[PDB]
Amino acid sequence: KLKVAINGFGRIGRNFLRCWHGRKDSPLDVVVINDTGGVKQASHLLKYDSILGTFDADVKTAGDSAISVDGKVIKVVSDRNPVNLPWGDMGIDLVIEGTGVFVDRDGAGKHLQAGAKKVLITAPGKGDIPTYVVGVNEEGYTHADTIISNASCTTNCLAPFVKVLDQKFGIIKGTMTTTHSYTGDQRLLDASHRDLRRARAACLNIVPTSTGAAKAVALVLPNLKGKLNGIALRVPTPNVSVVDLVVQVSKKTFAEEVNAAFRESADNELKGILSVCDEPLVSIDFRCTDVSSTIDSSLTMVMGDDMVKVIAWYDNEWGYSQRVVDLADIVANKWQA
Amino acid sequence: KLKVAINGFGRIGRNFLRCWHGRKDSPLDVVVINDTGGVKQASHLLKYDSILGTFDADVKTAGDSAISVDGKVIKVVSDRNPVNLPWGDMGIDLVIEGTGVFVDRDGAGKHLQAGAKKVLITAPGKGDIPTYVVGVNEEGYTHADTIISNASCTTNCLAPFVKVLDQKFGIIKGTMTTTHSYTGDQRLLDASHRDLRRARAACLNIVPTSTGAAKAVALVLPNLKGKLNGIALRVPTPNVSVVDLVVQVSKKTFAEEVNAAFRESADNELKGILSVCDEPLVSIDFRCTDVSSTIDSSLTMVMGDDMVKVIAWYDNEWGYSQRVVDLADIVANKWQA
Amino acid sequence: KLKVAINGFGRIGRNFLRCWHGRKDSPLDVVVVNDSGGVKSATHLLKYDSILGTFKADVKIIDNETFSIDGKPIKVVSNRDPLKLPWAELGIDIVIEGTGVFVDGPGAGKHIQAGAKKVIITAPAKGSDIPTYVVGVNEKDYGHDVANIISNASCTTNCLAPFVKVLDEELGIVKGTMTTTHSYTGDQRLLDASHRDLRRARAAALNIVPTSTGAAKAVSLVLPQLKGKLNGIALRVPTPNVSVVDLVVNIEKVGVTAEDVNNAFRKAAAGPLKGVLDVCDIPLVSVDFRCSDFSSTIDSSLTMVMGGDMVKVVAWYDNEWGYSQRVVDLADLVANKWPFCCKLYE
Amino acid sequence: KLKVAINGFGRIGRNFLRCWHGRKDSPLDVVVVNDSGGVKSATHLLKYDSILGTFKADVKIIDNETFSIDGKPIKVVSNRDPLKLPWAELGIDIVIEGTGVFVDGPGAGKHIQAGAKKVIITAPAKGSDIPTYVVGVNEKDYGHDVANIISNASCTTNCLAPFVKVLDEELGIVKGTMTTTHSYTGDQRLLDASHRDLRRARAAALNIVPTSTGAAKAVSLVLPQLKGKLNGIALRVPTPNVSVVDLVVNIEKVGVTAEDVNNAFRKAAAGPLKGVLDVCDIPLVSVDFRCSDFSSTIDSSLTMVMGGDMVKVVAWYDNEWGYSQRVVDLADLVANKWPGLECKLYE
Ligand SMILES: NC(=O)C1=CN([C@@H]2O[C@H](COP(=O)(O)OP(=O)(O)OC[C@H]3O[C@@H](n4cnc5c(N)ncnc54)[C@H](OP(=O)(O)O)[C@@H]3O)[C@@H](O)[C@H]2O)C=CC1
Ligand SMILES: NC(=O)C1=CN([C@@H]2O[C@H](COP(=O)(O)OP(=O)(O)OC[C@H]3O[C@@H](n4cnc5c(N)ncnc54)[C@H](OP(=O)(O)O)[C@@H]3O)[C@@H](O)[C@H]2O)C=CC1
Ligand SMILES: NC(=O)C1=CN([C@@H]2O[C@H](COP(=O)(O)OP(=O)(O)OC[C@H]3O[C@@H](n4cnc5c(N)ncnc54)[C@H](OP(=O)(O)O)[C@@H]3O)[C@@H](O)[C@H]2O)C=CC1
Ligand SMILES: NC(=O)C1=CN([C@@H]2O[C@H](COP(=O)(O)OP(=O)(O)OC[C@H]3O[C@@H](n4cnc5c(N)ncnc54)[C@H](OP(=O)(O)O)[C@@H]3O)[C@@H](O)[C@H]2O)C=CC1
Repeated sequence: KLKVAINGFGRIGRNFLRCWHGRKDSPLDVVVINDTGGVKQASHLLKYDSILGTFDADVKTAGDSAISVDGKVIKVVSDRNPVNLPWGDMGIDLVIEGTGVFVDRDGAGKHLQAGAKKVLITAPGKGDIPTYVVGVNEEGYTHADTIISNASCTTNCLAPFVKVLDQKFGIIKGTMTTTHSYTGDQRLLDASHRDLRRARAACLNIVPTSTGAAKAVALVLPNLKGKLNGIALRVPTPNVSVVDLVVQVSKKTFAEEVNAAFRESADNELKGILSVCDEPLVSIDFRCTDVSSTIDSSLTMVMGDDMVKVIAWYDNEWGYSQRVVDLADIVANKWQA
Repeated sequence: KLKVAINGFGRIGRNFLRCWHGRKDSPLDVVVINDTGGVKQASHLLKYDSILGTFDADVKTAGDSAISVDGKVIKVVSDRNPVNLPWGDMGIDLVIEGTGVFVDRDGAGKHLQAGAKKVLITAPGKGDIPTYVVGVNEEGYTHADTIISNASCTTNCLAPFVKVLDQKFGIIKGTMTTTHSYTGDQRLLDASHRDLRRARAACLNIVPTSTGAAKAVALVLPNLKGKLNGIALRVPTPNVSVVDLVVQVSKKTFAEEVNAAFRESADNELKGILSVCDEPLVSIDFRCTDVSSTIDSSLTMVMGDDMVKVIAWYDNEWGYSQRVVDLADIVANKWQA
Repeated sequence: KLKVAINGFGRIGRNFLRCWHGRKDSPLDVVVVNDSGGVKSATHLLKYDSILGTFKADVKIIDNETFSIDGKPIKVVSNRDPLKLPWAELGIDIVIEGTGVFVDGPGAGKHIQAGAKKVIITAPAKGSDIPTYVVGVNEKDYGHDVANIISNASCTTNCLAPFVKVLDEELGIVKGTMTTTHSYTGDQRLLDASHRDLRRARAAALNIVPTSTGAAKAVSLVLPQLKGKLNGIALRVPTPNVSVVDLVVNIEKVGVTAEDVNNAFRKAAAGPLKGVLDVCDIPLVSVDFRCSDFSSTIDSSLTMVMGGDMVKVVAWYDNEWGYSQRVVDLADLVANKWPFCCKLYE
Repeated sequence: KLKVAINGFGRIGRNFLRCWHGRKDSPLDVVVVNDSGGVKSATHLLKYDSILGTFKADVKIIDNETFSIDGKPIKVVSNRDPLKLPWAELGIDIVIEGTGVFVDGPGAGKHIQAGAKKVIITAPAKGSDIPTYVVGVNEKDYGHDVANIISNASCTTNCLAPFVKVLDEELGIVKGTMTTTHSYTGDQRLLDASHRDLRRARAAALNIVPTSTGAAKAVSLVLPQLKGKLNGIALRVPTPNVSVVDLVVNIEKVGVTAEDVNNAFRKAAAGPLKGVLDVCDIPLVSVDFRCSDFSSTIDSSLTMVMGGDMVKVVAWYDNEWGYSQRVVDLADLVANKWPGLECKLYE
């Protein structure tokens, strides 16, 4: 029912579209795609992906301003300035802002002007914007919000199981470090950048960069304000990343008790979001994983009874997209006028 | 003045030999090299390295059982069983055990039988063996010890600055995670291994493997027994790794105070071992670094006044070798018999 | 209908088992594996694969030596010396020798002595008395009673042969050279370490590595007419799988144009080589050929004739999957026509 | 003696500056750089390089626009529009245009309008009025007064030309094809994203990527005799630097053997091409050619003649360093022959 528009047909743009195609009876409906690239570009890359692999569906370049996916036709436009996009003309109810530039009130807004009704930012919001992490506080949402951010790929992982911890052992304080696959943001070869680290090789180094997911947790778990904070390491992998949380709780606890708690929630409340895995695996073994976070049980370890460390895997691309969809999936429900 | 024998002309074997060639007036003197490989193999790989780059020196295959390095001649033998090596015949005073198999009393001993006097194990010792980390307790050494281990590449990094912490803020407890370059130990392609993780792709994954450096710290810093423990992540990089320590100290402290302490020691006592670096760099920027550990100041962060996180780089190959040499450099001094 | 054993549970052997599982209804029936690692090490790696991705099916560990893929059991033994193998006891009809060690008559035959009926080597034979087949080319040449030891050639040779044929058989190949940008392989060092070939001894992951290859000459083994006319090298590049061949043979025929050379393939592709050859006109890259059932795929837009006589082709082939798929066809055949040094780099 | 500007402080441009620094006593003198990033972004990257490794020398930030390499200052400006450049004010004699944008007469010439004397493009010209030179081959063909805009060709073309010459000039090249397994480059996407060439748009680091290349045809630009006889493709493979060419030309001459073809190189190597060509008999791999001053190196053991007429060669060349080194020789030339004597895409 709910008409959707994908702006920024990049990795999350496409990982999303596809994430969608796989859902059954989706309140969402993609109708237009806006990306600096021509219909050719949109077709090819939606069909041939170097990380998700060739898309199982018939994808042809039907039209001069459209592409076809199993028959469902979609228009492809291209204006580097949103205001122009015919969101109003096409009655765009929701826009999936995955460009990486329009992350602020001012920017995301240009979509509203174009005639769009709502703008889901596929990234953390800059400034005063509603941030929601499906599984951590989606009930906070109200059809009243015109601009929401579905947080970062990291936060969307770290959050779910942080809630589980605090909500059970009480997080006093704690740092975290996310060994992360690289992203479009990094330079393929030592080239200029505003982050002289991110500006480096990307594929030949462990690139320490900073992440907001640290304080962003607090954004959705008000309780942890200023209790968490960490950095990130960009290692030579195109996808799937791991977080290394280290919190100090009040209630003395032990290894398996922690994991247990996780499982319990993963089987009840967080079913579909969090999950545990005992089988000793590795990065690649976590591609296309519909869940936001996956605890590597056998790794979890406690110290001095109150210092807990938890490792957790997550597909920064797919898993996130599945969340983005789940959020938009929500906007479609609890939508009045 | 001290005759040396390199057994296991692998990465640490060669990284060492070369590390040595660069030292001025070295009490050490390499005379024989034992590796499963022929004189060809020893030459080539000592000259052409994919990580240290071509060796600046004239390296020819002089002999049927020897090679030449700037004239200094060295014999190359090859017996998969040490006992046979003519250590006694050549009056081998010291053996640099870098094969990865002879890490126990029984094994390393076969060198003693061959006529060797001492055996420096380029890895952590298995069982009851003297473990020393240059800069952390080399004074514990005594010419009495016939078999010593120079600990692991990780421990040799983590130790130096742990001493600094505890010796100043008092480490109560703390975990750590080392994002580590891969090593000969991993499988290049999903193949059998006793560690189904290490058995995986290696270059396509973040491989969680376990490390002893956690408890090994205590080995050289008796005080931290059972206070530290962590895991490790094998990421797609051939060299240079980073450690992510997270200790809880007693004495409340803040960001720059910690770093300060580090610098102080790095300029005085640990001068040559530890060191700090503010210039925001990355992995590759730390190749050939004579020091054991290097603190990434701008990354250091504290929480709730007592939870300290410190990131630290280190060249698991070179820097270690330089330590190995420094240890052997010591055995030559304070040598009576 | 026919009992099969798999000696060597690594890449090619595992790629085999997988290929075979999800199949129409192969007369083959894997009942035993010989992975020097037990049910654990042999299971795990069949379920989780870094290049094929988590295997889609319930794989559980029954017994202490008998895992099961969706209920169907598979006994697993382990011993480096085939002679000690229970081939006879189990009554093994075909053995997929995928270790890369037993590739000579004496060796691979050790399986017959253990009680095996027929042996298929997943690599080129080192002998001369063993037949080299390449489905699509000369598979007919195989008939029961004719040698109980065959070789499914090389990954490269099985990608070349097919379209090499169509070239000579419909244009006449005078002679030519060739190169193959090849995904690194297990025989290479992970980091610079001792290895009988100072090229393979270099970090497989960070070098373009030149290494000899007979795959060129061996084409003859299936296409006699070319005997001693082809040849070339190989280049290892940091890519875990899927490779490409660069053939440059100056033709004998007229001086045909580019796009027609193609048409020959296209013709012979949907015709006699329907399942082996194929031509992809859409500009893709290596990663797009993962899990490709075609023994060879030509990049249309890349083909190009130079001086009327000199033709240049480029083909895409998944070295793991593709080959393994043929190896299941060649084992599928057997059944349809049924009544220094020693070690050296491990 | 001669003042030099470097427009474009990236790989090739920085590889330049480096090449130039540790040199005999080049008549050249870099006094300004145009890196759209300031002294910070421009310094850092000159000091710490992922492919060349930390630069060996005191590099400090003086002024707010004037870093220094061992005391010697280098003013640094930044503006996408050459016209606004202080070339005249500073009195720039040579400009190393290494951006890959200004490669046509009109463009690269914008530097002259700003006050530049001569402009060298570190890439093939898109025009036709601009001379393409390849040190070792036809460098003589350059003399003052003859065009104030030249192109040092391509990294590939500068690796091919040299040994392509010796082949034809001492064996006669009928015609042939060629391929080049090439280290990925900045123009490629890091991860699958929009790009005018759906091949370069694929993860540069995880694919073998086929992409057209004129480097083959352009050989003629320096070796007319071959005009329209060579040609080929290129394959991008997950290797940040150092590449190899696979030439397959069936010769005109007799039907010589392998190892003699080599000898020709070996001969012309220590002779007329001493500094450009070279032959390495020892079996190595790409990584062993990092920082190689030779514009081309043949893998002896790889060469092989097939049917008497068809010869096949394989050469090694560091695309960053090598080219940059020639680019400093070609700029070294300009100075030795200077008076005092006689739908915009990609990203
Ligand atoms: N990569 C990941 O793992 C994750 C990313 N995200 C977030 O999702 C967003 C997209 O990230 P990612 O997909 O990785 O990035 P990409 O660069 O892959 O995708 C962004 C796309 O938007 C296009 N684009 C840029 N500007 C416009 C414009 N003005 N109008 C139309 N199209 C435009 C870009 O084209 P062009 O580059 O040519 O301008 C590109 O195709 C970011 O907010 C990111 O933080 C969230 C979770 C995970
Ligand atoms: N890699 C690193 O970063 C670090 C490693 N170390 C330690 O140093 C040791 C060596 O490690 P590393 O250099 O990485 O390993 P390598 O595998 O690179 O080196 C060991 C070498 O010894 C050879 N070899 C094995 N057995 C024999 C034998 N019986 N006789 C003669 N030669 C033999 C091996 O050949 P082959 O494999 O064919 O048997 C190999 O060439 C290990 O203890 C390791 O834990 C310490 C710090 C860091
Ligand atoms: N990978 C590909 O794309 C292609 C490979 N091939 C060829 O097929 C062969 C296998 O290749 P690949 O699958 O990559 O190799 P793998 O390493 O995956 O498989 C070889 C297997 O044999 C086992 N093994 C080794 N020695 C013995 C022994 N003595 N007795 C019993 N089992 C043993 C190995 O165990 P362990 O390692 O523990 O010793 C391993 O499980 C090689 O000849 C290769 O050249 C042919 C075409 C393509
Ligand atoms: N790398 C190699 O091995 C070879 C490359 N070449 C060619 O040389 C050229 C440069 O290659 P490479 O060094 O890899 O590229 P880089 O990306 O390293 O360098 C290009 C530089 O130009 C800057 N720039 C971009 N647009 C402008 C502009 N409009 N005005 C001023 N400066 C600008 C870029 O900054 P920013 O990115 O911020 O826009 C960057 O600093 C390309 O044509 C390439 O094909 C030739 C032979 C070899």
